[PDB]
Amino acid sequence: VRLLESGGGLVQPGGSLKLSCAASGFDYSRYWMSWVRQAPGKGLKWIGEINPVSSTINYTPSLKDKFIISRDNAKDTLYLQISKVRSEDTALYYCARLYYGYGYWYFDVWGAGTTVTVSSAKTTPPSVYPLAPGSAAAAASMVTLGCLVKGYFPEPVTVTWNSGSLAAGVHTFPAVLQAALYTLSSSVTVPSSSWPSETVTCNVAHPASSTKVDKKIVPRA
Amino acid sequence: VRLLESGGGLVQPGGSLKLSCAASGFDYSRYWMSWVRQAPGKGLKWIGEINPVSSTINYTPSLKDKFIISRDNAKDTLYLQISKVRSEDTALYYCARLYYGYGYWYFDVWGAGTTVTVSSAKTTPPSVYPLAPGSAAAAASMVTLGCLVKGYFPEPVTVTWNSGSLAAGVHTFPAVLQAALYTLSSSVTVPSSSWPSETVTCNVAHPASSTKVDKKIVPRA
Amino acid sequence: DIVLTQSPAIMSAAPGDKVTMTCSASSSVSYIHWYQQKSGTSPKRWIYDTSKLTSGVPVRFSGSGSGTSYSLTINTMEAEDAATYYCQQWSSHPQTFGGGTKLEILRADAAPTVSIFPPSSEQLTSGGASVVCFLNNFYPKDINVKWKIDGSERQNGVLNSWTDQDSKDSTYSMSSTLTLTKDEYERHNSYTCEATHKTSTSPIVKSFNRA
Amino acid sequence: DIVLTQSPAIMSAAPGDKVTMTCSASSSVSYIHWYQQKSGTSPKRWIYDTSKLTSGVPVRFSGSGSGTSYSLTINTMEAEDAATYYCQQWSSHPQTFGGGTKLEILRADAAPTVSIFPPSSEQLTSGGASVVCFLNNFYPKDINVKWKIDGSERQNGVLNSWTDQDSKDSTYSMSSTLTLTKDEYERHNSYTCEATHKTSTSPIVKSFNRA
Amino acid sequence: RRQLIRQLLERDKTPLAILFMAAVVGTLVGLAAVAFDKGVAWLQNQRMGALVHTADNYPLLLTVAFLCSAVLAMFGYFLVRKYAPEAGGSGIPEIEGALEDQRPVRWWRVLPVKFFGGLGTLGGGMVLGREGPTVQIGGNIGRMVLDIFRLKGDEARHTLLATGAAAGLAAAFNAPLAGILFIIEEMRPQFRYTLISIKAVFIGVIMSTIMYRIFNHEVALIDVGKLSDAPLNTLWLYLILGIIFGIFGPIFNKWVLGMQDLLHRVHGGNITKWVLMGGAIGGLCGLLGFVAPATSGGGFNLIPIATAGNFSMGMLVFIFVARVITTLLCFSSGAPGGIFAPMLALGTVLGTAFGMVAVELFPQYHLEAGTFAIAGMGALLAASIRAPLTGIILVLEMTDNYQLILPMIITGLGATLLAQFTGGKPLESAILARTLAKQEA
Amino acid sequence: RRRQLIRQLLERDKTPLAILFMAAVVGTLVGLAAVAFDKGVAWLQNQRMGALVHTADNYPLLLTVAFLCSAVLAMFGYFLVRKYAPEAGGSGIPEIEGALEDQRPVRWWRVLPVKFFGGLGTLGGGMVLGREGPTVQIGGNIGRMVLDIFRLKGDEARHTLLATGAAAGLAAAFNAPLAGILFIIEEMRPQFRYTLISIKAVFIGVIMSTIMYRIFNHEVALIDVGKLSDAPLNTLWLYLILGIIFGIFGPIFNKWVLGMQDLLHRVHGGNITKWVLMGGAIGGLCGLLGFVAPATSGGGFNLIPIATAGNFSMGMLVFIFVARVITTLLCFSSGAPGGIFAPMLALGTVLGTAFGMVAVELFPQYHLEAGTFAIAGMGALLAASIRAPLTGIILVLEMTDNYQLILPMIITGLGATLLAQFTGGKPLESAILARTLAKQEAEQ
Ligand SMILES: [Br-]
Ligand SMILES: [Br-]
Repeated sequence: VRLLESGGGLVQPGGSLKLSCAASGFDYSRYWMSWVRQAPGKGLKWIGEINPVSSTINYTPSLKDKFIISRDNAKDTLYLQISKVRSEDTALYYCARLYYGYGYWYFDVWGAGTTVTVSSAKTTPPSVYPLAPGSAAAAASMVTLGCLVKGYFPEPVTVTWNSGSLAAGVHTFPAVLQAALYTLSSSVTVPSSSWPSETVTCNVAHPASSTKVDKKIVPRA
Repeated sequence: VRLLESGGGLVQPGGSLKLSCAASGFDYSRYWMSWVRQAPGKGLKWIGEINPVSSTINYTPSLKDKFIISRDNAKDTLYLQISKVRSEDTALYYCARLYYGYGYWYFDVWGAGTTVTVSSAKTTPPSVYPLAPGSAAAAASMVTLGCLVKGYFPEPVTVTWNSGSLAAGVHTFPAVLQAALYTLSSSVTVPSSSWPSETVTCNVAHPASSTKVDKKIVPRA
Repeated sequence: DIVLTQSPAIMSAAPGDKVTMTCSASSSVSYIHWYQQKSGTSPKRWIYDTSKLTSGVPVRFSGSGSGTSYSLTINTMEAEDAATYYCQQWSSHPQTFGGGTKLEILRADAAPTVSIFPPSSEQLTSGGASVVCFLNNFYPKDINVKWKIDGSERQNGVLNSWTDQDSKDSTYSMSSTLTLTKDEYERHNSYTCEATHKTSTSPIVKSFNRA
Repeated sequence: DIVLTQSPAIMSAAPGDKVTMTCSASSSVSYIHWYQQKSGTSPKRWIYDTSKLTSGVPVRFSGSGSGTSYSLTINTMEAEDAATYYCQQWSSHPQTFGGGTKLEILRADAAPTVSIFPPSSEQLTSGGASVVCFLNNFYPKDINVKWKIDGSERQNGVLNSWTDQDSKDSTYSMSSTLTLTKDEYERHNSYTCEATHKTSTSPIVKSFNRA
Repeated sequence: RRQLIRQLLERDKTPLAILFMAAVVGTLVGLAAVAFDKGVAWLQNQRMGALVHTADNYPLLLTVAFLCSAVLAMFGYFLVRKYAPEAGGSGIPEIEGALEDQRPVRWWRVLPVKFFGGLGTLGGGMVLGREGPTVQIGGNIGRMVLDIFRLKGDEARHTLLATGAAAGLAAAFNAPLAGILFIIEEMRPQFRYTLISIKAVFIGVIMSTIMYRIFNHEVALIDVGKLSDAPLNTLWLYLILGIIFGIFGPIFNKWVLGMQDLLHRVHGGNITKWVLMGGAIGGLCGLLGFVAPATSGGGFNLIPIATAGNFSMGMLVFIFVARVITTLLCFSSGAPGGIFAPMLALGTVLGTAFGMVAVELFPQYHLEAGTFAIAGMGALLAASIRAPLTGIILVLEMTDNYQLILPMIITGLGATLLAQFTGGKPLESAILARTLAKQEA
Repeated sequence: RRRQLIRQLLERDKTPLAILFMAAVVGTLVGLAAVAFDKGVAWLQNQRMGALVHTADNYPLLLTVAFLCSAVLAMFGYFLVRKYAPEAGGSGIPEIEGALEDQRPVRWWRVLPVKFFGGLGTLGGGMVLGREGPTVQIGGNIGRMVLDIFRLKGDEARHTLLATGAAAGLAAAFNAPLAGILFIIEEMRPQFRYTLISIKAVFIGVIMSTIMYRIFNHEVALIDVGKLSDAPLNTLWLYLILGIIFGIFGPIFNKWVLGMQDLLHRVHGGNITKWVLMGGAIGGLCGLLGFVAPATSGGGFNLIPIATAGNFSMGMLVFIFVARVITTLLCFSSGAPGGIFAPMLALGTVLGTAFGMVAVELFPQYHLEAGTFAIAGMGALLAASIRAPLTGIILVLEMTDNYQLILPMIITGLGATLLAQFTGGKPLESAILARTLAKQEAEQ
């Protein structure tokens, strides 16, 4: 059972954006789909629900057509249109299949979420820089490498090493914002005998800018 | 309910091609899908069928792996792989949803089908020649014009006059094959007062060779 | 596997007429189906389970039969009834189809409109010399075309092509193309196209002189 | 609409402790649900109908409560239990969520492992010069990093970022980045990163010389 | 004791002749049930082709509607009043009597009467089901074979009578199980042991269902698709919906009875004030079946639409009352045909309504009216005709939403429970008590 | 008589409020019980499977603890039966049918604690017995117990509160309310004379229990088979045949269940210890087979799904059949507390699936799916052995949910009951009563 919501990203205040949620791994019908959002650093807040046949569509006390939850069972996709977007709409949007036990419904399975950022800046792809130990590093048991991801907007960027095959000893720090640009670095610690003898590549993805960049960490020439 | 099958076309003898059939307008499951083919100028012949869960797949009495019918209910698509293709496989291929009344199944809904051509001859764009009445024509009530479309391969070529605005009195004969090349002529009969006084253009199209040619029929000096 | 043989392979009947086509089986079958196929389009389930009409099929259409002999019938066949009808069985596996029966709109005799065309200057500017001859809108379809270069007969390099019955006059059309080499074409002067058709005892001749 | 207030907004407990978080409602509710949210991942239905565990939820987790007070309990909490737990009701519409209760793990001392990195050549080939310094896997999270260019202290252009507690080892990690202009960076030679942490009275220094 | 031991070892042994006869009954019952349903249809068709003929002049059309409906309605009321006074109304109450041996089975009469009779009443668009016509024609069918083959013995007369009834109720709603549950919960002699061989009933039912399937395949009478499900905290709601059908179940009984009298005065037993009062209501129905069909005809056609939530609150209520009216009028008026089907439609509509209300009242149950519509559909049949188990299974067999089994049951039980504590009575038992008491007095 | 009838008609369907309200408390109890039992059974089959991991290495030691755990319980069961409630052995259905006839006592103060903890051991050990037995009976006694504790008097009360406890019980078994009611009124009930069983009371009981069972076993079908294909009209005759076959085999299975009932009586000849020990033996045999080919041991529910799906091969089917035919008799005939009701469904499924596979290859132009036949058959054995078709067909329906196969399921089941009659077979629980009732005289 998988829920993959997309569409999020940067939207200018007063503008409108349409979030999507591709469902798979179950009969999309029979299921009441719902949207929930989480504002940076805050709790969860229900947006609305839509039954299988779209005959019922409820929303959180909002306004006119503030939210427009629709669905297309033919594409097993849920939709959420937001209008007159204001900073309050900046948050992580999650689609969730709904169900219940005794009857008091719950949010059964949630997708990963798409991020919506209400702002006036520009969509800026990150610049990826390799962080190799200086030509004066005391090659100890373990060797810490890493890469700097800077000057991108908006969130988020996903960073993986060797396509994720290198999952242990990875550390991707929370991005810091400065001058309307985000910056973060990911540190990967591998065995000294694994590098430089073996390829250590840091893969950065910035969906907002449709950017995928692979930086190969090489010993300092 | 629509059945759109694709993939057909030119395949070299001994080669293999995979035909597809995109289904829409009904629950692809619950239905047994089937392939049937019609060789140029001949009758219909069943290739095989595949039940909803692919637990059963039967084929017309034929070579071991000559045909491989598969399906992907997730894409609502049916597939037909043909191997060791020989001239006998040259034909229009139709996918058809299967059903029944009392129980003796029938081919419920057929699609338009894809044409498969098994040959070694080479794709060749056509040469369009204008067929204007000789400088000794007795300009009668009606004037017959036309254009020769020769030396192309493979089928087909679409011929229209004045972009199809001249649909009446048009005659596009079936192409004749000779020396690995097709040849056909189209005759358009218009009012003697409509030509030469007015522009009569024969438009030929040969998608195979990415050719689009417009031949203006002009009186002979 | 069952062999379905459709009786009239080809038949002509004027609109408003009881038309009946047969579908014999080598062995025994039951509840055969019938498909209508119009030139250029996919077969359509017309009659099934031997006599049930598919939703949308005019009531003039009926079918019946049993054991080893079935038949599709049209009580007053309309124009939009011209098509090829295929019978199909599946009372036995694997299912099989009939050779089909082509139903054509019988109509009034028509003499051909004959037009002869000299090779285009553009084609001659390539070594080829196709002499095209159109025999448009005649009836029945049986027709004979004979070429004559400088009064002498010619049968080599001659190619013919017939259109299927037309859906706006039910006439047929044929094209006869005499292809020669530019050099061959130039050593002669008179090129005639002769069409012999039921509508006349004396052939319709059309020609031109390179001079 | 119902207001769910989660008692400890933030709490800490040593693995093997009995942990209990409260979820009070402004009005009356019944059969509340609890979701677990681990840093970086979507919420997951953990406990529903007040006390039913979702499939896959360790039995150390138990839920209870009624009317206006509910509670999620971990009879011997595990380190992998570090997350934020959200209670939710829908016994009244529209459904509402608690503020959440963040659970933090209390484990033993872990001294940082510092790594300094000089600006990549590619960055310098743009005018920027970020000097990255990683302070990986320490605990507690209280840590001070101090930069020193050519022995002199520097606090301008310095940016820090901490990771959340690790799901498996419960340690924290911090990254300190000193960003300068290529020109600024080049007029100095020794860049040092100093980390002061509970695990040592004498700071951990790491550095490099452009020379 | 020793007797029981003798019987146990001899339980479930039906005489091959009986079995083989139940089979021929069912077959016949079926073919008939078919030709009837086909006639009715055929007429409702002809009737609709005449309204196109006079599709312009509105009043001329509203006229030919009434007239065609009247003309048949009368032709019916006549064939009943003149050659088989038993074959009027339901037929159920009658056949229930014959099982009790308190009434005769004049098949040589009823068959051609009820048959061509309803052909006129149903085929004219009256608010009557096919049950009546068939259930009855069914049993008589079984009687006819009893006699023609001279099968002797209680079992034979009681069995070939019950199957003809079940086969008949089956071919009605293409619902075999129901047909059998009907007999063994209703039809059968309610107070003493009987020689009805269940296994015989079955064979009959089967045979007819199979004959019905030979001609009505691939077209459900009621298509409702797969509805949602029903959570456990939503149950009590169907209990209430039941109680309501519980207090209204008896009340609809009074009106059906009472109106049966108040309609007796108008003609007072006169073949001509009857025939003319029938073609009057009849024409009324062929009229409404063009200016608000949802109040006229069998009623099958609107259950789908109703369950779907396609009607508004207003339109529902109206169709309810309007139907309550047209129902009584046609049944109470002693016209040949069942009140069985039209009672389903009333149920659907009443439920749907209870649903809409439910929905808005509790958005946190995520209700879908259509479910209550199905818990009710047969709840009337459970509070009026008092044969719940036959109802529930009759609904089931036609809606296919086995996931609502708990609601359907609690509604239905709740109906039969309140239709008891409010004095009501099995509508076809009370119709027999009247017909049986109007005989020995 | 006519005037009497008119008196009765106007007085039809009037059940004393006390009766109704008591049918309610019964169903409730029956349910809670049916739950605690199904839960105990499950709990043991669990413990049992946790010991096999403990000794997951040494194959022989494991094959050992399988047998032993199953033996130790099976015995504890057979014991509790032989020592404190000889009635509570075997089905229990035949017994309750007697009490409805007033020919047997309902020693609830005994059976309850016996049949209960009894089957807890036999089922909870993996034996080839369903839950029906334990419940159906425990159910009725439940109703009796209330009859007595509240002193409800009158035929209706004793016959009704006995019949609901039976239906409630059969319902909480297969989570199939309708079936529980159809069972009473086509089987349970006094088959030859009129009775004061208030249907409307049965219902209430059934309901209540189904509701209590739904309170704890929600969102988990006992048998999930998905929506099978459809069955064309020219395919029907095949389910007739499948019926006939179940028809000649139905009686035959009856002889073996009866005969083996005797052949196993010799082994212990009425001796509490040769019984207890011969039980623990079959018991252990099952706890063993439930690890080296489970498809031959345990309830049988688990393999219906797999079978219907066409996941087993022709060979593996047959084997499972025979192996099951064997384990079945052995555990039932052996007089162990538990039904033969469930295991009969399994045999049907398997037999049907097989007929299916054959069907399929024989007629490719029918586009068959064995799974339908598997469903036409699932309850056909119950139709030719226990002779309660209508309860069967509806018992299948209520659990497989393929109402589009109503025609086949009926024709098979009828065809079964018809041939199980023309081959002299008899209602297996009636015949078990006739024996129990005749053996109660013969020794005088
Ligand atoms: Br009546
Ligand atoms: Br026994």
